Amino acid sequence: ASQTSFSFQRFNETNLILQRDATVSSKGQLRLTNVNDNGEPTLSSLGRAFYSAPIQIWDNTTGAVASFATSFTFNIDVPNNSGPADGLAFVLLPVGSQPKDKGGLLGLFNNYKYDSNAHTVAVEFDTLYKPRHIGIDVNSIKSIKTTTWDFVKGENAEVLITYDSSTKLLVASLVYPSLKTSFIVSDTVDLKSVLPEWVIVGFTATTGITKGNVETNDILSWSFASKLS
Amino acid sequence: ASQTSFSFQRFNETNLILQRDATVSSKGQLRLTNVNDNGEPTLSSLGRAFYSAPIQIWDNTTGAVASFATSFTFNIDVPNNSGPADGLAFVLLPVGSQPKDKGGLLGLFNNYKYDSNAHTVAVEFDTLYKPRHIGIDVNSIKSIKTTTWDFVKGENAEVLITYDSSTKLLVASLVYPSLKTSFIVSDTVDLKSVLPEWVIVGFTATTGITKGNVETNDILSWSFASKLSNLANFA
Amino acid sequence: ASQTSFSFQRFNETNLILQRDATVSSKGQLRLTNVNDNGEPTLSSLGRAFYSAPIQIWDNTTGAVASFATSFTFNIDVPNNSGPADGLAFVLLPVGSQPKDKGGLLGLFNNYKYDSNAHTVAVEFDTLYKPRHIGIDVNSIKSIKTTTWDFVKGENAEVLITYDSSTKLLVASLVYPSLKTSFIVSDTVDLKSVLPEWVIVGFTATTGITKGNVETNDILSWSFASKLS
Amino acid sequence: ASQTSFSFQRFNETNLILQRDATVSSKGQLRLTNVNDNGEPTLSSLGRAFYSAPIQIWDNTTGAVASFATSFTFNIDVPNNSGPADGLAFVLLPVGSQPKDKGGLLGLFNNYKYDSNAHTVAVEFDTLYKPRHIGIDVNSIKSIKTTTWDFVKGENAEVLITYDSSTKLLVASLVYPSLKTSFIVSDTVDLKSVLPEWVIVGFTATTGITKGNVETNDILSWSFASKLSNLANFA
Ligand SMILES: *[C@@H]1O[C@H](CO)[C@@H](O)[C@H](O)[C@H]1NC(C)=O
Ligand SMILES: *[C@@H]1O[C@H](CO)[C@@H](O)[C@H](O)[C@H]1NC(C)=O
Ligand SMILES: *[C@@H]1O[C@H](CO)[C@@H](O)[C@H](O)[C@H]1NC(C)=O
Ligand SMILES: *[C@@H]1O[C@H](CO)[C@@H](O)[C@H](O)[C@H]1NC(C)=O
Ligand SMILES: [Br-]
Ligand SMILES: [Br-]
Ligand SMILES: [Br-]
Ligand SMILES: [Br-]
Ligand SMILES: [Br-]
Ligand SMILES: [Br-]
Ligand SMILES: [Br-]
Ligand SMILES: [Br-]
Ligand SMILES: [Br-]
Ligand SMILES: [Br-]
Ligand SMILES: [Br-]
Ligand SMILES: [Br-]
Ligand SMILES: [Br-]
Ligand SMILES: [Br-]
Ligand SMILES: [Br-]
Ligand SMILES: [Br-]
Ligand SMILES: [Br-]
Ligand SMILES: [Br-]
Ligand SMILES: [Br-]
Ligand SMILES: [Br-]
Ligand SMILES: [Br-]
Ligand SMILES: [Br-]
Ligand SMILES: [Br-]
Ligand SMILES: [Br-]
Ligand SMILES: [Br-]
Ligand SMILES: [Br-]
Ligand SMILES: [Br-]
Ligand SMILES: [Br-]
Ligand SMILES: [Br-]
Ligand SMILES: [Br-]
Ligand SMILES: [Br-]
Ligand SMILES: [Br-]
Ligand SMILES: [Br-]
Ligand SMILES: [Br-]
Ligand SMILES: [Br-]
Ligand SMILES: [Br-]
Ligand SMILES: [Br-]
Ligand SMILES: [Br-]
Repeated sequence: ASQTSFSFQRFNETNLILQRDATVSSKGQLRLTNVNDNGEPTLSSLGRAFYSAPIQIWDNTTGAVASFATSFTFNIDVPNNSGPADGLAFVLLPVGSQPKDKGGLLGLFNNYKYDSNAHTVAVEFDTLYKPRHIGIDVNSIKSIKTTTWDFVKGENAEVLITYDSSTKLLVASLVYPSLKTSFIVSDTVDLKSVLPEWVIVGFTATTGITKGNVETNDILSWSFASKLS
Repeated sequence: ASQTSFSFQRFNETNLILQRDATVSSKGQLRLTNVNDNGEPTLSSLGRAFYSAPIQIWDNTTGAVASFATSFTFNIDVPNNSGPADGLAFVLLPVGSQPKDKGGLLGLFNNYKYDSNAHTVAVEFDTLYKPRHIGIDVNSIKSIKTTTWDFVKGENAEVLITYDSSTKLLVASLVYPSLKTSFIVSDTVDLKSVLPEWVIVGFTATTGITKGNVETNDILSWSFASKLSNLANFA
Repeated sequence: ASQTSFSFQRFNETNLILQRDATVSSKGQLRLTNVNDNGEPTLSSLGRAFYSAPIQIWDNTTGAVASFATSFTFNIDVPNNSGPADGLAFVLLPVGSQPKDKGGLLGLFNNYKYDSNAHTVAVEFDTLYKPRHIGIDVNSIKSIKTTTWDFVKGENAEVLITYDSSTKLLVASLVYPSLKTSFIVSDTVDLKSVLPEWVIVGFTATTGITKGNVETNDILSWSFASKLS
Repeated sequence: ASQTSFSFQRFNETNLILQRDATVSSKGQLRLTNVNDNGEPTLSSLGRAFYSAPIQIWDNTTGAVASFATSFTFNIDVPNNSGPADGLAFVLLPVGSQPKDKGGLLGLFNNYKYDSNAHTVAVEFDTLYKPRHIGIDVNSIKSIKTTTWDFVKGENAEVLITYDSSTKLLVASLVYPSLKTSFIVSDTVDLKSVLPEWVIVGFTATTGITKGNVETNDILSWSFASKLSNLANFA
């Protein structure tokens, strides 16, 4: 009864809600976090980017809950002498949601505990070394579930995140095409009890806070779909 | 390079840009023009509604022009002892476009003259009686092409509008599922020379201005898809 | 619970069920009816072409009925001195369905009456002059509903046919891009009472039987989709 | 230029090519290997099932290579006092491909050696214990790459396999929705140099050959899409 779908290989401001350092470069890359004119990634960067149309995630009258999927290509690069930090995340957030905290909290949470009012589901790619990991975030930066991630700088990473409303299972996977490595994490998420009926979808990324802990957080392409019975 | 598509059988304020008298009823109907609590449509009404995400329909860098398609179900009803006016339209408009003049101008134009700066492509369902018609509007309310439309009050109408950027052909069709009647009109439109690179997509409708010329202009469901470098998949 | 979808801008034998004169040319056009080496369309030609996978149209256990849509581009050309005949049709037919009669019966019917066992729904583009028309065919070549069609030779025609299982309305439209003319016809069809649960979809075309009544019947591209709850 | 996609939550003989022990139960489950009427899976079973329409995955004229994606839910169950064997696989095979050897060879190969003429790309779920694994097979049962798979009997498994022809990267993943466990493996495959222009897509599965190594190999639902010149839309 409701469907939404979009796909961009080249980003443009016009149908995005850009928050903070998120820009679309002249080459149409969604640079979530800031890169200076020298071409260097800057510390303490936070960017979020959302599709301009909200998505219905469930309907209280029917009790129906949406399924959804998103894929994107990201490039996280780290200059020599630096380590990576902090990562990026794909997020579903309430309509009108504004960025939260930088660094390890990814513009998503304001603390390291459970927060039922966060109404946040996220899959984060945590470049901060608990080893580097992909985490499923349900109302918490403390992933209810993680998997080790062998992060490699400068290599495009392709992500797929799916949520099945019937099983309630959220699945996130990352692949490095050029390195042919891959990582996956899955856990159940009751969206109905976590998210509002309508959400915005997109990204959030942060760079490290301390020198030598920095990265680019570029989304090179993005696709999203959701279906609500 | 770019794809957008959405589909709603029940509307909601949340992902729409509603303009003027356009409302979403508690039944989830998109009522483009005003209906009073006594259930009657009111005169001098205009409403518009758009999907909230802008659609890219071309880029000058590559010279690619988008193809697109939309379908919707509408209900135009007329109170007893009234005639219908004025119609509704599906439109592609510059991002940020706002309602224009009432009545015969359909919220799309300010005059009856050709206007190159309108950057307007619209498919109009004209209920004002030149017989009642569906018209393709390019930068004018004087449709560049029309077909007769045997309008019938209170009957759900299913519309499909498609544009193929290769042929520059715009096609609009209306069917009354319960009367089994159908109408179609087509003409080339050079979107690239008419519309800006990005557009909003949605509807506009007006009621008549003099007593006994009025109608509901309800949209019951809506789908849209566009691709910038497949209608079957779409309907 | 069931979906099927395909789209080809260039045909290939490999995923088609070609019946009779239907060929795929070296340029990947689906030539439903025969064209000789001289480049002339031949009389008494019949071709049908179907997608190789059957499509479920309804389910007797649920009583659910599929919606479906198809679009295609066709080019019907007529040599000088000839008139056009007979047309082509998009069809839904029982799985394993074999061509019926040539000429005015379009490879679809064996008579000009109602036949409940035909289990055939068709939209025909009748080039035979009742003026030339698009017709909706439900178990009969005698369209339950027609609309005048100003046929023009050599001009690509773009067709869309949709069936909505909720209203039961079948709609067929034709447009000539280069001429910007268009035609449409709609009527209700109870598929459940007409078609088997599974069907094959595709085309049928015929050329005239008598000299000076001939045409090419080329499908240049084709898309189909169907959904069954 | 070409797109194909289908999706079934309930299977039916009608649009499938079923091979060997593969059946569709009255509940509409795709049972790739044999289950007796006492409900128990039997030894030395092999079954395959394919979508009936061939898929174009490249053309040499233009040098375009298809991208594709498939998802499916499977259930591998083991009787008490048995271990599992041998697994199931999703496969792309030449049009007309037929089942190969049983057991560890999964109906995909005849030997344990590399075979360039196999024109086989497969993602295998190996239940035979080298720990139980998911493996990418290119012209060999000796997976060019594997990952450990913590197989659990009787639990529905959701698989997703994708191929991107730009990167030549094949990715396969399995999740157990009720155990919340998940596994993934990826490697480049040059489809163009491995597979023919057209392929059939579907599944293969085998049970063990010695007593106490057996399993069900049920597919409960399946989706496939391919494009020859969008995973999100697909799942
Ligand atoms: C985005 O679209 C606008 C047209 O509205 C264009 O001028 C601009 O170049 C585009 N940006 C990118 C990064 O392509
Ligand atoms: C629209 O969604 C909101 C939740 O944001 C809900 O409260 C409201 O009932 C919906 N409107 C309709 C007409 O269903
Ligand atoms: C169809 O596909 C085959 C490859 O199996 C190819 O050899 C042939 O040229 C193709 N036909 C057309 C008309 O493109
Ligand atoms: C498959 O479809 C046929 C109709 O062709 C039907 O009789 C049968 O019940 C279906 N099979 C299943 C398992 O639902
Ligand atoms: Br931009
Ligand atoms: Br929505
Ligand atoms: Br860098
Ligand atoms: Br590093
Ligand atoms: Br921090
Ligand atoms: Br971990
Ligand atoms: Br809400
Ligand atoms: Br840090
Ligand atoms: Br993407
Ligand atoms: Br609302
Ligand atoms: Br406004
Ligand atoms: Br207003
Ligand atoms: Br009236
Ligand atoms: Br304006
Ligand atoms: Br004027
Ligand atoms: Br007229
Ligand atoms: Br613009
Ligand atoms: Br008036
Ligand atoms: Br609609
Ligand atoms: Br061929
Ligand atoms: Br089907
Ligand atoms: Br000719
Ligand atoms: Br002629
Ligand atoms: Br005849
Ligand atoms: Br007629
Ligand atoms: Br049947
Ligand atoms: Br004749
Ligand atoms: Br087409
Ligand atoms: Br069956
Ligand atoms: Br076989
Ligand atoms: Br057999
Ligand atoms: Br076991
Ligand atoms: Br073989
Ligand atoms: Br061997
Ligand atoms: Br391993
Ligand atoms: Br081939
Ligand atoms: Br064994
Ligand atoms: Br599936």
